[PDB]
Amino acid sequence: YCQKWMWTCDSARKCCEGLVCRLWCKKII
Repeated sequence: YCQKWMWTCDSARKCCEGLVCRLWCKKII
């Protein structure tokens, strides 16, 4: 499964919905 909340995230990895792939899967609007 994609990167969950508070997970890692490269320059453009594959995170889950509701998350931002800015270094780390930031769970915020």
